[PDB]
Amino acid sequence: AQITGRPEWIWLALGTALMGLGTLYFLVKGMGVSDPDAKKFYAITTLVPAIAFTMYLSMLLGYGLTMVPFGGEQNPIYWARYADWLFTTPLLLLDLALLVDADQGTILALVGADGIMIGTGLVGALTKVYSYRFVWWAISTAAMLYILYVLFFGFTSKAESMRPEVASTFKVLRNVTVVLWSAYPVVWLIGSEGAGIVPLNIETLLFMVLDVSAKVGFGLILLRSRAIF
Amino acid sequence: AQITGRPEWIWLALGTALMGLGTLYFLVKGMGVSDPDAKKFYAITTLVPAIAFTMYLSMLLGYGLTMVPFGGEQNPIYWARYADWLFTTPLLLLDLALLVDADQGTILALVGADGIMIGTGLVGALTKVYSYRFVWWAISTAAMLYILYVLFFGFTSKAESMRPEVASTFKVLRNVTVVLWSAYPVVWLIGSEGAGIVPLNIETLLFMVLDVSAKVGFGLILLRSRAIF
Amino acid sequence: AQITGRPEWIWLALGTALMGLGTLYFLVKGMGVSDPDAKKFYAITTLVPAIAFTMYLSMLLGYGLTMVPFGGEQNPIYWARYADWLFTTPLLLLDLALLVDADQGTILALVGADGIMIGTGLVGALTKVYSYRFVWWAISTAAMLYILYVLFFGFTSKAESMRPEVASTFKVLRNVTVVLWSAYPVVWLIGSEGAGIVPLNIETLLFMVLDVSAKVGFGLILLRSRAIF
Ligand SMILES: CC(C)CCC[C@@H](C)CCC[C@@H](C)CCC[C@@H](C)CCOC[C@@H](COP(=O)(O)O)OCC[C@H](C)CCC[C@H](C)CCC[C@H](C)CCCC(C)C
Ligand SMILES: CC(C)CCC[C@@H](C)CCC[C@@H](C)CCC[C@@H](C)CCOC[C@@H](COP(=O)(O)O)OCC[C@H](C)CCC[C@H](C)CCC[C@H](C)CCCC(C)C
Ligand SMILES: CC(C)CCC[C@@H](C)CCC[C@@H](C)CCC[C@@H](C)CCOC[C@@H](COP(=O)(O)O)OCC[C@H](C)CCC[C@H](C)CCC[C@H](C)CCCC(C)C
Ligand SMILES: *C/C=C(C)/C=C/C=C(C)/C=C/C1=C(C)CCCC1(C)C
Ligand SMILES: *C/C=C(C)/C=C/C=C(C)/C=C/C1=C(C)CCCC1(C)C
Ligand SMILES: *C/C=C(C)/C=C/C=C(C)/C=C/C1=C(C)CCCC1(C)C
Repeated sequence: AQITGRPEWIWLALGTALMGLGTLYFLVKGMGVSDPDAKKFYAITTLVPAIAFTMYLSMLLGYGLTMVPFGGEQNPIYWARYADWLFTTPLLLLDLALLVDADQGTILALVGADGIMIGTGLVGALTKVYSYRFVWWAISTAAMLYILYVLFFGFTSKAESMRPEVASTFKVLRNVTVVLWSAYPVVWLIGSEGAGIVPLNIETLLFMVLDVSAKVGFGLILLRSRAIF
Repeated sequence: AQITGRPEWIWLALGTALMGLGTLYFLVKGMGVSDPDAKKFYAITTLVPAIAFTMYLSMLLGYGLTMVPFGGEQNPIYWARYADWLFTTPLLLLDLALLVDADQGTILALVGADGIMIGTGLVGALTKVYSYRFVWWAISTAAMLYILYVLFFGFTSKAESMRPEVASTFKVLRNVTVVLWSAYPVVWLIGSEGAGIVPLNIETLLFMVLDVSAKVGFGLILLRSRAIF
Repeated sequence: AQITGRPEWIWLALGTALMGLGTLYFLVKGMGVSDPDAKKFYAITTLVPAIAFTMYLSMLLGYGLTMVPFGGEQNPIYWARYADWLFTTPLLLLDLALLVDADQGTILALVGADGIMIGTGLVGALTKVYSYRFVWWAISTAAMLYILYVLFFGFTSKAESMRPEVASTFKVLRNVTVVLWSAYPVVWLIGSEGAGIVPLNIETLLFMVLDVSAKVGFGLILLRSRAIF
């Protein structure tokens, strides 16, 4: 890995403030909302960064960090990420499903594929045998591919049969999640959890940009449109 | 903290019997119920103490206790509480939401705010740095405040547009949960998990009275009325 | 217990392939399905073995094994089972509930009774005091009995008021789960997690036959009928 339990601190601390202020913004905003549908969109979307803040704080305060022996060392693995992402990604996926109006069957498949992507990714992070950490990465990425597939050629189709304001916001969000989401298995692979090419200092800066984007950025695009009505 | 892994035993054992008999009572009672709505109320309400019993038993049998180093010692932290409360409090919140007929958006916000209250409280209990245990307590209590706010000025409003039998049972329950619930962060703060003013022996007696009340007491008020129909 | 962290490997590895190919089969099959109801059945049913594969792999790769001191030794406890079963059994129970069209109250009772059966079984597996491991087993089995009761004299009744194709597939599935499910507490009791009569080598072969049957076998009976429409 890339030994780091203090230099990344600034990024952990900044991600804490951003997620923290991101929650605050969505909070002091859905406040007016009377429409039960928009009400659901603000609920899901506000909860995403709210969970992100607590876990980002845990990593900053040191709780979210653990040490796992693999290779020929003891590696600094921030597990709070998996704790965050486990509820955050299925919540993000529900916004997309509600927006486009997906079947209860597909929403269950997606949440299921997602829980598996995060749990499997968690087992990979905590696995002591260097070689095996890549098997789980393979299985985790495979599930993401399954998820990004229906989001693309599946939700897109169900979108075009909705009001244009809705068809387009989804278009924008769809692109943002498919692009952002696929960066995690890459950062993970080259980062301190896989082939230690990139230092934890950097891995943490990357995850931060992606997180704030995948949640607050995403939330902004959504919450600031009439598609949620 | 307040070193204790045997004197509180009587309270752990009594809370076990009470939760145990509380489940039994609700069990041999919803037995007749044919109304699918009352059927849901008995389901949720019976599951609350049923979960409470197992966790109370774990603490009595010693499993639910762990030791966390903070201050200048090794402190006896009963973590089973957080394991219990994590499912129990959202279940309790669903009874109130069903009774008053809340929006899927607000129920999601509440369960979300609640999961955060318990998890955050759990991180606070397990945190080794004395100072930080209070940050999480602050964040956990803040979420409770958010929860007790909608239960009060939110559910109350939605209650008044229901049959009077319903409007009033909620009134009673609302008061019981807002009053009881806000005692936990106080007991926690002065107890062995925070400023060790109160001994674990006592902290455990308090949590017991509050638990049995917040669940069996609460359940009795609810299940023994026609509001569940 | 029955010391084993390598001879059972072949069964762990075989259960991995079977669950793996079982998922694959259901995958390249619900592919056509346009009916949102059948769509839900394929979702739930495919997710069951998909989760089973990951956990079976964890046990094979060594991650799902831990050592618990009880009796006068350090016993090899495969905890991944409880991780698997926690989502898998409630999912299996939802197929039965959807098929027969159960009330939201009873589905909640069942999932609740089930979470308790697995968690309680998990506490029993991890408990260091030999004597106590049987208390949890008693509580876990009691919950299973509650579950198998409604599946039998409860769902059966609700089945007979459905299309005959549906009434019968449920009949078959009902029998398969009640029979298979009740074998787990027996295997557990005589296996390495309880009265070490049976060696881990064998306990693992038994759990494997039961798992593949309870999921892939079950799934086949269901997915290969028109009852899911
Ligand atoms: C720093 C931060 C990160 C700390 C973390 C705390 C955090 C864990 C708790 C917050 C939980 C949130 C993440 C949960 C998501 C909340 C969103 C879903 C809210 C969306 O809106 C849902 C509605 C539900 O009511 P209706 O059915 O009537 O429409 O909120 C009802 C709207 C209400 C009626 C209007 C007022 C709402 C405000 C926000 C609540 C009042 C604030 C409380 C009194 C706490 C005050 C703070 C303390 C310190 C005094
Ligand atoms: C000591 C205790 C704490 C041990 C803990 C065990 C515990 C974990 C398991 C219990 C799980 C419960 C907490 C789950 C909540 C249960 C409540 C929701 C029940 C509410 O009612 C729901 C209905 C569902 O059926 P319908 O759709 O037809 O209406 O129950 C159907 C009603 C049925 C049809 C009538 C009979 C119901 C009884 C209660 C079930 C029979 C009991 C079993 C045969 C076990 C017997 C005991 C063994 C030792 C012989
Ligand atoms: C070896 C294995 C065990 C690795 C484990 C990975 C695993 C964790 C991920 C799989 C998750 C699954 C368990 C989740 C269950 C999936 C089932 C519910 C699918 C049932 O069907 C649901 C529909 C939803 O779309 P509609 O609403 O339009 O009907 O699937 C939509 C049908 C789509 C539109 C048709 C094509 C579906 C295929 C299966 C998806 C394409 C495959 C991806 C491109 C990944 C390709 C593999 C990589 C290596 C190239
Ligand atoms: C707010 C957080 C978001 C949107 C996070 C998304 C995270 C992922 C898509 C993670 C994917 C992973 C893999 C595909 C394999 C390796 C491990 C993970 C967990 C990093
Ligand atoms: C049956 C159990 C009930 C109703 C429990 C309710 C528990 C709480 C409201 C706990 C609140 C907490 C805080 C507000 C902060 C400190 C930590 C907790 C978890 C004790
Ligand atoms: C796919 C897996 C299935 C269908 C598993 C079912 C498992 C059980 C019914 C387990 C039951 C247990 C008890 C009744 C008590 C002892 C512990 C358990 C968890 C083995």
